[PDB]
Amino acid sequence: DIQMTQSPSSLSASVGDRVTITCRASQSISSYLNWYQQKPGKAPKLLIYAASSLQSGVPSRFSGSGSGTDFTLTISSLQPEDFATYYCQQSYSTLALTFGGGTKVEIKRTVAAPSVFIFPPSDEQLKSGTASVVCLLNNFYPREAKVQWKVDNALQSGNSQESVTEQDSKDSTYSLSSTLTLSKADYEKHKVYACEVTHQGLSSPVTKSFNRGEC
Amino acid sequence: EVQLVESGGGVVQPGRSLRLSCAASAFTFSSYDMHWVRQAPGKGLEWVAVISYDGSNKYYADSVKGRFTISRDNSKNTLYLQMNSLRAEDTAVYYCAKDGGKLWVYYFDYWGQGTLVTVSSASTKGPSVFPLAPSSGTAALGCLVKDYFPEPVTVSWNSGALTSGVHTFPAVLQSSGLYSLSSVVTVPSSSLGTQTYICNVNHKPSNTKVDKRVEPKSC
Amino acid sequence: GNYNYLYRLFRKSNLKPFERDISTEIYQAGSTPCNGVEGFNCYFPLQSYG
Repeated sequence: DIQMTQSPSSLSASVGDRVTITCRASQSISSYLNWYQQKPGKAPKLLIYAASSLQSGVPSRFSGSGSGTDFTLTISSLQPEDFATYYCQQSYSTLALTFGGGTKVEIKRTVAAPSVFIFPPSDEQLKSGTASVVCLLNNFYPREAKVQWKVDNALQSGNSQESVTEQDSKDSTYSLSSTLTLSKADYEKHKVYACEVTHQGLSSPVTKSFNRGEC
Repeated sequence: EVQLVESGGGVVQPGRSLRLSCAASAFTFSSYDMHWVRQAPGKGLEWVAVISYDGSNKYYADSVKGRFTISRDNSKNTLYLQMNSLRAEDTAVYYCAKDGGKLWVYYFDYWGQGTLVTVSSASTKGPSVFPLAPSSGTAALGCLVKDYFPEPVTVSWNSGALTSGVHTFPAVLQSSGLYSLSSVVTVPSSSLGTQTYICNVNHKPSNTKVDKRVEPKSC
Repeated sequence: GNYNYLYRLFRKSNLKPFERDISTEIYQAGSTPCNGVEGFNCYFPLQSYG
């Protein structure tokens, strides 16, 4: 099958910048590469077809180019309404249509240092049997922030799951909530629970830790 | 001016059957090939099916070939998508799109709002609301709406009075098959002892309304 | 001293553009609820100019 690699995975740019997105195909497609736009939640909207055709009713600032495997979508001047997710789809294989990975365009700003908060499981939840430790990173940019869980100085991987909100409309900062979920028996088996955060805006990793049953 | 309205989506158990209907308006439905495209929650686009203008040719993606069916009634200007033997992978929002036919190949001109279809083997359950108290430069508290199904659940603070500083994170489908959601709000550390913070959670599918008080931890 | 000229001193939120507010509810300056009575952290929203 044909796989479409769309780069960059996510770029940061300001309004008026000349944005460029690349799309590569595993095999050769003559001119059958199309570009679609999709806002968060809203439905996709066609932008470019045949890789060199502007869809009717679309701003002229969008321009597609390239042939074969490598294709490029260029916006001469970015606009506030242009921050969305762009997909590239190859049409050469008509009955095996595939879409690109996507390149979300975020609003460029200054680096924001995350605020780290650690919440232990509630006694009400412990009554049920489960225990969840909540690590909240608030008001940081860019979204690339490594969150690690430590139990008795032992790394934990796969025991939790993260959730990142969209870029904020006010300060364009991100929020992440990591929920380390486990059973009651595994909760009393260990004492120290810590959340380490590494972010571009942090000179060194920041660790928020607590001992079980000490307040 | 072209309109496509999707209907028939809902919650169904695995292995069951469902019938989605797309209503076309403000263009010649019978003179264009229709496309069905599904997007899973949080995933990208996935071409599913195509039907010819005359309803004589039907094509499906390999993921659903021999499992779904696409038909169309030109008299009623309707497009029917029968999904038999549904699996959990089918949980997604489906959209009907017009071809356009300006090229020798398939391109997508217009997209409808789509309809959601959820495939799960769990019955409707009432949400469990738990507090998340703050401690001692502002403070942040919240509520946890855990073990609920299906989506969505509406969460408000102080019966909607508390608006600024409230963040409701998207629900996560935990391994148990239910949904877990967390709502938080940041308030000054000064007004934290006497102020009453109550989160109101309503789950219409389960018809469950719960008002949970949030107060600082005492130790 | 003319005290016929007044002005609102407290309000839970900023007025929307061209918004006219004349409510005389006891403003909840402290977070302790005020049940229509003034006193500790329960002040009258309008103050009179001197």
